Amino acid sequence: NQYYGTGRRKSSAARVFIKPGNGKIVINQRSLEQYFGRETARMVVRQPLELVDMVEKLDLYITVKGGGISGQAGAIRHGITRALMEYDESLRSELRKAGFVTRDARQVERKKVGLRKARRRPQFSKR
Amino acid sequence: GQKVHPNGIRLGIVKPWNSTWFANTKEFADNLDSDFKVRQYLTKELAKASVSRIVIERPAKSIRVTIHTARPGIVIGKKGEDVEKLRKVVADIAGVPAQINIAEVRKPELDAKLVADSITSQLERRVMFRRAMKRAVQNAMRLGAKGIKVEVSGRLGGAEIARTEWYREGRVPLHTLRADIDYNTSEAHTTYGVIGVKVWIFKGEI
Amino acid sequence: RIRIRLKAFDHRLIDQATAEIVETAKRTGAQVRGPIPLPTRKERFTVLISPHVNKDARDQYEIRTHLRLVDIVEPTEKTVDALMRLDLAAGVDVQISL
Amino acid sequence: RSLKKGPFIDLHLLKKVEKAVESGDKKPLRTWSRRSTIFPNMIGLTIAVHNGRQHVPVFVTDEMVGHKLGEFAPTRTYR
Amino acid sequence: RWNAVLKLQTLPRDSSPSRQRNRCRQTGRPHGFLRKFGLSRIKVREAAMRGEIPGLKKASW
Amino acid sequence: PRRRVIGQRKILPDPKFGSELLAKFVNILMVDGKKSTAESIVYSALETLAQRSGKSELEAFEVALENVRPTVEVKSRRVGGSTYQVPVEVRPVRRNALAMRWIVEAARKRGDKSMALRLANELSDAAENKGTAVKKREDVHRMAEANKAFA
RNA sequence: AAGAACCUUACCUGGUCUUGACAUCCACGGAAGUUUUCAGAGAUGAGAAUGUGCCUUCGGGAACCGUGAGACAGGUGCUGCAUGGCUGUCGUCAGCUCGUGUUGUGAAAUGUUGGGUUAAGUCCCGCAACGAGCGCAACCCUUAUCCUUUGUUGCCAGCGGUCCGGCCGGGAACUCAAAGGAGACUGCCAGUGAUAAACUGGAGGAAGGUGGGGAUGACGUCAAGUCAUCAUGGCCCUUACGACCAGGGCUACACACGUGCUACAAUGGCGCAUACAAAGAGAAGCGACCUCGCGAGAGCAAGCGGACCUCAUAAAGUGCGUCGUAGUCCGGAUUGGAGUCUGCAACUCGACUCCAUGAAGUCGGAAUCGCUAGUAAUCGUGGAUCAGAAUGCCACGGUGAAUAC
Repeated sequence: NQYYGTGRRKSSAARVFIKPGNGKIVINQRSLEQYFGRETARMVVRQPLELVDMVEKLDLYITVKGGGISGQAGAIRHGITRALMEYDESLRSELRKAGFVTRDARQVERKKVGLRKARRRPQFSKR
Repeated sequence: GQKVHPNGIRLGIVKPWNSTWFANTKEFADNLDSDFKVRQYLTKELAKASVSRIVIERPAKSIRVTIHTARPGIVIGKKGEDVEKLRKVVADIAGVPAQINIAEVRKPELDAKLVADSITSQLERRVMFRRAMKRAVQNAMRLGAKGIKVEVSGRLGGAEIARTEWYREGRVPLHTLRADIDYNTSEAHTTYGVIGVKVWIFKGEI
Repeated sequence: RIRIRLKAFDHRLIDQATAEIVETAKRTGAQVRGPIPLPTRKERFTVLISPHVNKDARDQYEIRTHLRLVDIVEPTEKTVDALMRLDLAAGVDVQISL
Repeated sequence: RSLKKGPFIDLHLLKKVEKAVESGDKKPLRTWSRRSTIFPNMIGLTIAVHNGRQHVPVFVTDEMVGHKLGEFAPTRTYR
Repeated sequence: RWNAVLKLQTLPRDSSPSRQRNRCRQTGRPHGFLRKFGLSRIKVREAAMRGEIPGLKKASW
Repeated sequence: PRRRVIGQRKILPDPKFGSELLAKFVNILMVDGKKSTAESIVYSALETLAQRSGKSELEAFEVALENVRPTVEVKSRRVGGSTYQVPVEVRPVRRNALAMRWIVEAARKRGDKSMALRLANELSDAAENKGTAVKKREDVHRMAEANKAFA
């Protein structure tokens, strides 16, 4: 039956589902490849279907919103590694070595008063 | 000064706002207008009573003003009479039904605005400040304050140069975020001009 | 159906009013949805501190606007009035539409 | 040119203008307003338009339909 | 445009939204005014830190 | 820095092509956060390099880079008299860094077309070992040992 | 100064008033007020109309107006080196000090020197000092992860029903939201280290050695800045340095400099197609949709005081095609003509559209600034201010590095 995995990166919500089968990649009820998957997260999200196994053993259903390209990818990435568990999650132990059991925490740093950006400081006359 | 105000930082933490009525954007300015107006009259009448803190709060779409205090006696007088006499002219200022409850706090020398007016009144007497202020501070520790501190600012003694002079007695742990800090500025007006009176009183840690 | 959308400075306060509408409703009749949470409005200000000059440092301020939504799907019309009115709604603003 | 579907003119000055139109030209009129946009009826008539310290003598001519009173007046002195 | 109606500018010109400034309600300052309290920034700060303004607090987002 | 150590993340290997070295090269080449126009440039340059040279894919830019990797770099230093230029033996990582580093500035400086072509041309006259990258490499060997023993 | 067309605005040239623009206070007469006029640039003076009201005690009185009287009002006038209040700054730098004790004739010293250790007066051991208090630390907010409570205006897997559009039952699983909570404490182990403190490395773990950010600013320094936010000692003018009003000025221009924006292009211009956001704001508001206009925009006009509706159709990016090294299909200054928008008003002195014109610039001297990771860099969006006002400031996210021996 179904194997679920959620995940987030940069405020992008994803929802991954997994069952056995010769899966194509389904994202928001269209293919990721018909979402330009030659470019869009191109091998990036199929990371658990790289290191520990091949692609064509699991059917997959994904629904994602938010971010841009790299914004969209990491929520699906961390949901899909967690959803990789057809017979148990033993492969998380090998993916722990790779690091893809841990999503990248990082977010944009706010603007603050007196800075041009977030660490960028203005220039000032003499010294 | 360069420190943040103790009262303001602790508002979401441990110090209730001194008005607590809710309002929408349309009437928020107008409720704050009557709120800032009442406090002028309220400070003016109750000089002997001496305000601790005030809650201006929402009853049935009108106004209500719970005033805490050192001395209820001048406020109360006979029955509900001299409270009602104030509440009547507040109802005229607010333009709606106004409701007043005066609330005594025992050991009033222990609370900060209340002691500050006592110190500032002896400045109006024109006392020798160096002993007088410290004798006032010692009273709080004697009456079981955990910590207390005072600072004065100005042409003290009528001085040609401006000067400052703190004192502190007990544990007042200012950058500690859990700490309950009661703090108030007040000022005196003299023939040499205005003298600031700052007083910090520390109660507890949770 | 009949619904109450509330508004509050304190999250733990609008919490007590939406507690009171529940236990009032299942007491007097039935059929209340409790507090639907709904996203928070945050009025973020920044203003200049100094009386004069000194642009560089400013102080930021916030007013958290907590909303709640309670609906009653209640058809018991003659106990709806008993649910109505009597509440003081934890000293913070409430509006009750059909 | 600009300023949409038709310009503005000054009411108190317009009654003086009807004297200037009917009776014909006489002298520069001393007017505080600069605001009026000129149209044919002001043509051929001496007026004077303020620059913030004196009324500037404009005699009006043919193409001044394109202009306000104010335009000929210098408000800033130069070397 | 139309007839006598555009010529009705005998108004005080105190009608216009071009006219009223929105000075600080307490102090008359005509700069630093945010509309939400209707005060210039310094009396906003003086009030807010002294805990009078309801529901207002510091920000650390 | 003086005190606490720095050792950053080891970046993504390039998709399909499989070169994490060329992934680092595009990250050095990258103009103004456009990793997209960078990856667009690199494959067009790599095909035009391998097409021109007649060689295979991975070793084409690698052999071009290999000639232009010196074993030393120089540092400005002083202890006694007015400033000295002091040669020092490069880190093997920083060696491959410096070869790639001079390439992007060299590719900007060429008389050539658009960026895929001009970069492939720069790799072409480093594979042939006669252009600007070998000229930038063939400097430090002359300069060393006139100045050997300072730190 | 988070908004100089008038107003703002203080100043000038002009027009005016002097118990006044505003308070407190008396008398006397008049409802307040809604209409209209002539003369004036207007302020205004000078009019005719009309209205002639709630309490009353029949002298009235309160709401309120006009006239006159004298006590007075007024000042962004002066004095920050008379001041409060308030703020910058060195600097969130790790220091700084008092009780007693000892030591010295005494100023004072020690504590707070040592030996190690850290982000750190962080901690151990050692010590003629033991203790205390301010400080960093930590309590907080927000963010990285999980679990519980809750399921509309939000969300949609498994289910049916579908104009097969989350649309309509329904499921509330699951997302999100917001209420409440958990977890990470050097703790787990090993080694090293004066065995102690501590440190290095690894473990396990979503998060490991102050987790990241933000909030949070010691004692004190510059007789710092601020009498124009306000308050205020003292001084001065008080038929003028006050008050009211019109236009003008604050936007000038042989110049110099600061701080920003936009360029000098081919990683790019230009044309078509194609596509993911995040945070906001909104009732004298925002204003779909629909129609009309060359477009700017215009007319008619739903929905919503907002997870709903509106501004609002996020751009860089990506797919194809053109241009090919040129002052260019680069670039936009300047200037012309013809238009739209706001407002009593675009005249000195607004923004914006359309057509036309197409300077300089082909990457900037000596010198100098910023930044160590979601940062630098780069492209969009939003707000406050607001009639109309942005390349500023303030806020949010997209793409996203290099190098630190």
